[PDB]
Amino acid sequence: MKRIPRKTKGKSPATTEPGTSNREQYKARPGIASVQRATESAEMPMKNNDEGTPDKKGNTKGDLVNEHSEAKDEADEATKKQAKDTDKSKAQVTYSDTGINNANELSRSGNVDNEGGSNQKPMSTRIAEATSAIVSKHPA
Amino acid sequence: IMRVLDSISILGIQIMPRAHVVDSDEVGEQMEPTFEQAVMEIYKGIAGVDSLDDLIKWVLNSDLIPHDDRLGQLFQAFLPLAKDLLAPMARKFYDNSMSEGRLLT
Repeated sequence: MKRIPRKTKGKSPATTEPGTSNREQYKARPGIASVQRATESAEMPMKNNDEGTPDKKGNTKGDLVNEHSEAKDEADEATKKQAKDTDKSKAQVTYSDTGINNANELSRSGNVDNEGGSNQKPMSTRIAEATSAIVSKHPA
Repeated sequence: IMRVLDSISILGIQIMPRAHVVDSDEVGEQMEPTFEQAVMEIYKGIAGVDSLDDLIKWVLNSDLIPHDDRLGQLFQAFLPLAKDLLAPMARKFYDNSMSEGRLLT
């Protein structure tokens, strides 16, 4: 009974029949090694976009950035990454500064909560203050 | 080639003694950190690469051919060291060699 370790943490007679020799020498085109390297990058899974979702205690994850400006910053990262992948100063393919007018675009951020309010104060902090307003103490 | 040339003597002249020629590596060897192990730290300068081995794997293709873009970056890193360290030592070496005698370099 062989245990499998977990990925993550949770709670707590003659022989040599004829024709078996190796004398064929074939050079594949395209080469095997070239193809495998390309297909390794393709089979990569997609990135986790968990920004704007709650956490273990209920506080929204992510930074406090405006909804509109968050999308524009993410566009600049893609172009910068795209240029690096092609090993160029800039990339021919750009996700930012296109001719299109995407002024109304929105992207997820940690500025807003699930109820639709602002996260100027953490959700956990808001609960503690509200419940403390009703506390009573022992008489003298 | 050096051995074959040194093994020649016609009229008791012994053309091209080994002592009258200098290789291309003495200048590098004179430096206390010699040029080869000096250039083996370009992986420190380059971003995203943590060793000489994976630097080589990154720069070279599966067919042992250098990607032009990667090579150019490596050349960008290499040019300063070849320009500001090797040049003065080479100047000194060629100067005192010329003062000492006529040699093949």
